[PDB]
Amino acid sequence: QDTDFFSWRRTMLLRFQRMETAEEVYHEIELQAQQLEYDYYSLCVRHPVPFTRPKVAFYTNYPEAWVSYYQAKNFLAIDPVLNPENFSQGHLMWNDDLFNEAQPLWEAARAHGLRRGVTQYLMLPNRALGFLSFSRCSAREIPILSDELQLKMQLLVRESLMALMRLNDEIVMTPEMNFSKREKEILRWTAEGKTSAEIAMILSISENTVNFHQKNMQKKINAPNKTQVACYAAATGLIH
Amino acid sequence: DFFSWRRTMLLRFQRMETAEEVYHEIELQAQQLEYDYYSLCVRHPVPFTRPKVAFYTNYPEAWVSYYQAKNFLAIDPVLNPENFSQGHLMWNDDLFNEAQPLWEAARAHGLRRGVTQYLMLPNRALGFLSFSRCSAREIPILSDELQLKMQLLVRESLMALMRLNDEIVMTPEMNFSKREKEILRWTAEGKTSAEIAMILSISENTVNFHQKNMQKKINAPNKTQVACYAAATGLIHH
Ligand SMILES: CCCC(=O)CC(=O)N[C@H]1CCOC1=O
Ligand SMILES: CCCC(=O)CC(=O)N[C@H]1CCOC1=O
Repeated sequence: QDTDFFSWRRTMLLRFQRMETAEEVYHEIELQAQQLEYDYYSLCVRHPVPFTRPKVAFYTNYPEAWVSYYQAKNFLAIDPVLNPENFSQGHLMWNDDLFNEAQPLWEAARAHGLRRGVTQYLMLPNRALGFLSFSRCSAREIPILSDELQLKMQLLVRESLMALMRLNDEIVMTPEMNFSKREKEILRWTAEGKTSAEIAMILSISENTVNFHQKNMQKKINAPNKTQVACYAAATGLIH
Repeated sequence: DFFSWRRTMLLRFQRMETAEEVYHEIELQAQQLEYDYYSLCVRHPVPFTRPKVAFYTNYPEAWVSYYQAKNFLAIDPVLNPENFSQGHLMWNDDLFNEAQPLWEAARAHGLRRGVTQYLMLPNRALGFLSFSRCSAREIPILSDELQLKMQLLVRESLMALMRLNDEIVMTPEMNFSKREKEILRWTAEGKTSAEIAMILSISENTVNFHQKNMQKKINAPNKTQVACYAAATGLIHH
């Protein structure tokens, strides 16, 4: 069983690498969640921007009654399952003590039929945090162990979100920034604190064009000034 | 039986209290895998034009000195994520086609075979673990188990080094107050000092004092560099 995991990995990588539809990824998440005796799955992504109220997108086969309930009560703001501080090796076991500061969410979950669950998370190249949760409606498997699950989940989180990025799904995709290589170079220098006057000296071009590219750079994102553009670029790693 | 290796390593690294213990454990694990030398390198996300790079290795002092003198960090393919797949890289001749001088100097100093694993850290820093041997003896391992074994080693060692605030992995220190970071978040949204003053209901003078004080402890020209560095390291959305 040490070997059939390694091959499982290789099929999985190949499956996910060559998937051409978003609905195929979620399909595979669902297939695997079932093979592992979980009824419900949930794939959640926290974006790095906007800095003040960053967007959160999700996809789940949860009972819609609970989804509607979950949103209505604003449970996202207090769900420990979406807090990386609570994880270990990117893994998290649901238990009663975990919901010590969010009692309303936990019993409400019990009431809707979510008794046991597990969550895996990782960070993506666009700096967005992705969270995959599994849940079942039978009391079971409290002490998991279960190292193969963690590893199975480790992979299922990564490649699905990796597949979804290749497919430009907005659940995972950050704001589009197709900049000329020259335009991006000026940004690296803007983030270093250089004035258009100062940037002009080093790159040997007119200050008229520096100011021109900046506004053109701001066009394709529609930001007020050079500061927001640099920060969005830096927050996503486009500039490094 | 591997899962037991996984679990022991996790226990080891979680209970480490010292940096030399992290580097010692790396040294052992590299040697159990029939590798002589290890090298742990970290490229920080900032500054944007000349990003900071620190490393720690048990390479021969002679080779390390030569490597630095010829400025090989600037052209090392082993430190270029584009050459990786699933975060893994086996060293081969074609890899150094655009850095033959490095490869030739490396062979001359006794580095015959090697392999590298990398990941991104929570501060967006890129960590690189390399193993290398002077033997080949071209060797026997299921590459899949190696990749997985190395994946754990890169991760847990650097996370351990972060708990210990080791200088190799800790970014330039930026201890900002919760108030200071609120102002940064708003600066990053493109807000002027006046608008931040209204939103937080404090004087533009205190906005500016906080603004100048953050620039003091970072040695920054203006508020733009401070905001971008903060965004680039995740100080704002940790
Ligand atoms: C839309 C669901 C939000 C999540 O993706 C996180 C999650 O699944 N949390 C669990 C915890 C208990 O109830 C949940 O929904
Ligand atoms: C300590 C030297 C810089 C590195 O950490 C990267 C590295 O391991 N480079 C290998 C590859 C060939 O030359 C080396 O020493």
